[PDB]
Amino acid sequence: GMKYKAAIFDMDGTILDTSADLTSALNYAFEQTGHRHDFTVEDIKNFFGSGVVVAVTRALAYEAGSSRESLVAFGTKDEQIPEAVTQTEVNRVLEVFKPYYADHCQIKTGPFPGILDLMKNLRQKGVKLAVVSNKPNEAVQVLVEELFPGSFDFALGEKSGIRRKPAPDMTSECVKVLGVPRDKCVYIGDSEIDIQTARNSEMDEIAVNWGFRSVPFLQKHGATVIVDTAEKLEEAILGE
Ligand SMILES: [Cl-]
Ligand code: NA
Repeated sequence: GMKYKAAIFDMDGTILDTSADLTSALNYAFEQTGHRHDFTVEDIKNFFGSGVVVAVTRALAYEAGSSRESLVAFGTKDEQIPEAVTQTEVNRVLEVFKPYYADHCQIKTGPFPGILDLMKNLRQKGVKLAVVSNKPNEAVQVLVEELFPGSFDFALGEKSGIRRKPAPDMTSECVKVLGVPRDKCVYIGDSEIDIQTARNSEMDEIAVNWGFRSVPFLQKHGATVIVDTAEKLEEAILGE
């Protein structure tokens, strides 16, 4: 048999090392709109995961003095968004950030060590491969085409009018195309949103430690299999 006939990957922090380009683009957008613009890569790892609206909302709150802890619940029913932060301002920053990022998403960005080999090896073992990401779709499509041509059976990022992860909708779009039962799918990602997306899609999940959340964070948030190399991730997907 096969443990999993389909492996569905998040992009940021999982298959692509994106934090530098995200940082540069966020700081550009902030500067262009009159805000502080000295965010670090570590800041960006706390902002992204839940889509660009939540990411900019988090970044604006952080500029306003919010703790890193407080940012986690942004995008959830328990969010405590400071009165300093408005969606109107979020949208004004995004107007610069989205196109800038799209045009600058492949400067420092590449695959993590081992990932190209992983994809080759999994396809050789007959596993279907997909990307489902909260990165805007336009940037997802460019990156897959340039860095992973012919690798994926399906690739989708966030689009207006379709719910972001951890709603099941985007992964259900993937499941439909791949034609694999959910019990033969595994979702692979670096955050709590990936943990939730898997559960909401009635499939198993593997967490990676080379992305935007720490191991103690992932454990706190319900990760059960956590791997720290691409080889170990291959073994997890194959059940070896
Ligand atoms: Cl995101
Ligand atoms: Na991610």
